Amino acid sequence: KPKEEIKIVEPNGAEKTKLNLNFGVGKLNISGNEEKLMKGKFIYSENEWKPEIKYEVKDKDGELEISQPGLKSGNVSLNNKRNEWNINLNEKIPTEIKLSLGTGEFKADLSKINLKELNVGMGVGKVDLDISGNYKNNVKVNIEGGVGEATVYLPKSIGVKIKAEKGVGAVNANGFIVEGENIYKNSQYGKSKNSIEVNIEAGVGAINIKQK
Ligand SMILES: [Ca+2]
Repeated sequence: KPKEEIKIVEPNGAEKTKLNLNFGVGKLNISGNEEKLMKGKFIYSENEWKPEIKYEVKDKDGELEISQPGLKSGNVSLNNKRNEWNINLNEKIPTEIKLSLGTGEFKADLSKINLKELNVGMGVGKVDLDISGNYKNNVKVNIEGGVGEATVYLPKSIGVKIKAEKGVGAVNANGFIVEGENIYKNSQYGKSKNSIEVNIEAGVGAINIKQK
């Protein structure tokens, strides 16, 4: 039986959330649908993977950090082990998210979050992100992957521009306007007051961009 834990964070004066996640291996799932700042359920089969949470409010910014203890490691055998983080985030508070993911699968619905910035690094694995919200300010998204696939869902209603670069692999961007070298946009870009600027880099793997 793996360990299971719930963690709940109240804002305690924060007016912005800065979420910083360091995740070595496994499955990370993020959504909205939380009343407090964040609620998470963490499942881990190895005691060494026990997540470490730090939260402080500095000058109205709630700095929330969640880290899987590094295994500096030689080998880890993954069969029959489990490491899963399932996180629910507040939908109203202005939010920046930074993720460093070693290996595994990252899935996030951020369409209901008051998102300002997202930075994702992934070593080996998959990223699937719904950032198709009607955001009420400009949004900056940076995604960088080593080996694996990244899929991003973007809104039709606000302007989007994506710079998508791969080493070896394909950019699948049907229904987007193609601009010169590695730039993709929707029809709203340049027209809506608000926009999402997206940079996506993949070493080896596919980049799939879709409107939703
Ligand atoms: Ca870099």
